[PDB]
Amino acid sequence: APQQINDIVHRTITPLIEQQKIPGMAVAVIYQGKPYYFTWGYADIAKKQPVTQQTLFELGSVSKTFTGVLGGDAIARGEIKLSDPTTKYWPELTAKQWNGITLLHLATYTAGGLPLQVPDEVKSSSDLLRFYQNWQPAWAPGTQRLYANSSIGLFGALAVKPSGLSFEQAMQTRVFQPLKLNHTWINVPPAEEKNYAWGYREGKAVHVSPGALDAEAYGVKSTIEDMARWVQSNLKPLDINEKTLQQGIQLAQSRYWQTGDMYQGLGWEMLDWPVNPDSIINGSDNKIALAARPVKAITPPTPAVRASWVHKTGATGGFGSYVAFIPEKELGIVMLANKNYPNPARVDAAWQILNALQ
Ligand SMILES: O=C(O)c1cccs1
Ligand SMILES: O=C(O)c1cccs1
Ligand SMILES: O=C(O)c1cccs1
Ligand SMILES: O=C(O)c1cccs1
Ligand SMILES: O=C(O)c1cccs1
Ligand SMILES: O=C(O)c1cccs1
Repeated sequence: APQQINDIVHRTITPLIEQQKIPGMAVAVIYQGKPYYFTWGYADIAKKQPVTQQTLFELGSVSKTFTGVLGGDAIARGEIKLSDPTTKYWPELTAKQWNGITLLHLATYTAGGLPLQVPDEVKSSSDLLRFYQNWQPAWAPGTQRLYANSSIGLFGALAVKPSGLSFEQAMQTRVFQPLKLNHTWINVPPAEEKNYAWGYREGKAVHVSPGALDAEAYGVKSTIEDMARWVQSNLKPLDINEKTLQQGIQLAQSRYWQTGDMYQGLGWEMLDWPVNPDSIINGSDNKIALAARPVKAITPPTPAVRASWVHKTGATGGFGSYVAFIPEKELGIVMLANKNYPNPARVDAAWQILNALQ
């Protein structure tokens, strides 16, 4: 690799791993259409398996970027519209609070205060109807952003209905296959368990538990190589041969709402480049708190802006993830770790790395 990339990465991540006590980590720097990969430590501490470029990490909420792009692809295929009422795709959702609630609202956490998690007690389709029917919004739709797996989760399940496919089958055939993401899974197959890192929470090996709408919200597992290939796809969507996917990518990085310096996409979140990293490390958008934030409608949404810092953070109980990229500079980073560690620390490291290379 270029020494500059070697040097800044090792100098940023090595202290990070020490301070946060991360068992294993994988990083990709994507620069001018080329990836550069770094690994540290252990996928499996007990079996002394090292992190490699084929190690699978749980992405957590970075999964939502796939969901965003899959939904944007369904839009480009003419199957759904973000302006459509939720009840168009789920007519059994007859409770009156759902009047005015669109697929845009679900996709961007603006439905009016959908809760962070689908409850664990929700298992069947009947349970899921019951849960959504019985939810009472705090706010009118399109007024406040509150981050929620139950919001974008439902968006993901409804977006694929007209296709005829299960979410998993739609994602595989429409996003993973076309982009050649061959080591990216919603369900890790027995053949790949050898590559699947354990997460560590309080020093215990853990994997993400099954739950309603897990695939759509936090359930994707991937390797650093496939994740770099994902960053490259989102950095240069016009290089993509499949027209509805290329368009779906652009729809996912479009700006639908503003709060402070952040713009809400479909899965992806954006700031204007150059960025002052204080809001995303120290201030209102550092993700420490679950934050109800009034939003300004971007009417109509701004098409994907090249001069953006585009990012998404994710966690499961055992894992911490981060992806950020600047299409203008043809520059991106993926950071995958098998311990959940504070988001500000993730963003601080990413910023130091990309600010130095840009
Ligand atoms: O105005 C409305 O639709 C609402 C106010 C509070 C919950 S929904
Ligand atoms: O796998 C590949 O060719 C690439 C991943 C990121 C940029 S190019
Ligand atoms: O985007 C947000 O507000 C959050 C992501 C994770 C916790 S809060
Ligand atoms: O800049 C503005 O007017 C607003 C940001 C968030 C709600 S309104
Ligand atoms: O090339 C472009 O216009 C873009 C790449 C990513 C968002 S817009
Ligand atoms: O089991 C886990 O780690 C999680 C379940 C839902 C979000 S993370």
